[PDB]
Amino acid sequence: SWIYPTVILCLFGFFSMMRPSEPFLIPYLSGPDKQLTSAEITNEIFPVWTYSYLVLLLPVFVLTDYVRYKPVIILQGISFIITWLLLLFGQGVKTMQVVEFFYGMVTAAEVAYYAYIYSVVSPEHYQRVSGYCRSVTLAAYTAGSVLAQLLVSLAQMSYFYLNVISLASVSVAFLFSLFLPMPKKSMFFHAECYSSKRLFYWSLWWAFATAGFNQVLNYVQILWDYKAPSQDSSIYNGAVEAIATFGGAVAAFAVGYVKVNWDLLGELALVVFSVVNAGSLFLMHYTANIWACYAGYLIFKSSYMLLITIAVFQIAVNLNVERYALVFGINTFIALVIQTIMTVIVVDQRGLNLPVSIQFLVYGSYFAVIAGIFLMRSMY
Amino acid sequence: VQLVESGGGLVQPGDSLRLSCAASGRTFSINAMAWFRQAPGKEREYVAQISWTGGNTYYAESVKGRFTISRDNAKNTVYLQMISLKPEDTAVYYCAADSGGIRLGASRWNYWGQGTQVTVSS
Ligand SMILES: Cc1cnc(Nc2ccc(OCCN3CCCC3)cc2)nc1Nc1cccc(S(=O)(=O)NC(C)(C)C)c1
Repeated sequence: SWIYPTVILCLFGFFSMMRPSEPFLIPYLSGPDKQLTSAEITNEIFPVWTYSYLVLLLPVFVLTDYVRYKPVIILQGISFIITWLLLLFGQGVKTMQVVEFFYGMVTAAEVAYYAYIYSVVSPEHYQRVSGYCRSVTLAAYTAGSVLAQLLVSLAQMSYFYLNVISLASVSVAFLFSLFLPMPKKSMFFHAECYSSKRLFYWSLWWAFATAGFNQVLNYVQILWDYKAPSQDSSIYNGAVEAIATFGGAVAAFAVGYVKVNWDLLGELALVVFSVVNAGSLFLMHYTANIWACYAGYLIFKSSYMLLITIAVFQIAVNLNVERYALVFGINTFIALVIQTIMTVIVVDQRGLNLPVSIQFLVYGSYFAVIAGIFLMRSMY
Repeated sequence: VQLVESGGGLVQPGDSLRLSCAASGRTFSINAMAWFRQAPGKEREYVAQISWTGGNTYYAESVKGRFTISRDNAKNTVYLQMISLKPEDTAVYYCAADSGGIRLGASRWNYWGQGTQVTVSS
């Protein structure tokens, strides 16, 4: 009774998340196919993702529950096809900004993928089935990244013929999405807690830490292309993106394996590993070597996933399943307001229009000021 | 837009050359212009790029440091000043405008110029 909706939803999650072209994006955008200057990608186009995701977050969250979760999963599958049709044939800077907007829909509509299962499976088969659907997303993007490198290296496949595989993959994803059973109840429509000392405190580090994480991962392929232009030397983006994704998975798994009370060791473990994020972000900035810049990416992604797991674990210790949605929905919206303010001032063309060379001296220092504030907050 | 070039010719080594590009006809929607190069028995080669609304420039590594691309919106012309020429530069230099809008196409550059001849030799 639970195996059909999960098999169809896991197949959609696997095929929609398998996109070999993702690691080779800036190499593709700033190439002979859609030759676009680095300053045009970082300061004009990319900011449009956080602006559009911010606006299309509350409406889609309320829409996902009003109409059932299935209608919005089909919408995400369409936005996948539109994004990769423009990413293949669309030309110019203004078309790439539309691609940024449509990817904000793709990222804003994934709420219905994980929220769908709760309304179609029994409560007991929820944590197990929620794990199956989350792990198939990691296996798909870690296998897809490995496929990208194994072709670009041992087969000399053009970046253009990696978006064709990405388009073919998400086109199949929007074939199972039409076959999922339609839910017969939502969480809120058809179905004060922040006062706790822990929940508000733990939500602030989550909201602030994740906002910087999204900012760092945003302009990271631009940094790699700056330290080693893709048209001059070999670039191992696919192998690096796969190992970093795999490394982050083990960091999250290890957090739940060791049984250590996250109250006498909960705040300290978030300052020690937040310092590691800052230390790993200055290395990516101050090093002329591309291998040391790859290693800094591994440590940043692995280290961050080791705390978002601890922050999430502590947040969700007394809340119901119904209160996860509207507590993790606010935190994801606060993190976007933080990200938008940082993007407007730092990266946006109308703001400071800082290049990617100096940007990581800001992101690295951003994580160093969160550690001090959460270490200087212990005042006596 | 109808891009017509000027300023080509034969110049010894060490002499300069300024090339113009008078865009006209639908000049209202231009957001980037570039210069390309096609040496004899070769393919088109990127040489430079200038943004219209702003002024941000972008040069090919080989030609950087002696090529300078500037806009003159007032008259809608685009220039390319080339210094310290050597006999390995001789080519046909083309304009390329990326006019604007949401478009599907194979090249970022919609319209192209006729070409201007640079014959560096002695
Ligand atoms: C097809 C496409 C269109 N526009 C973009 N612009 C964009 C570039 C980086 C972005 O990362 C911001 C932070 N992210 C961290 C994880 C969630 C968001 C978000 C959007 N990327 C695209 N593909 C893409 C390429 C490399 C990495 C990423 S991603 O890390 O942000 N998302 C996954 C690949 C992990 C699904 C996405």
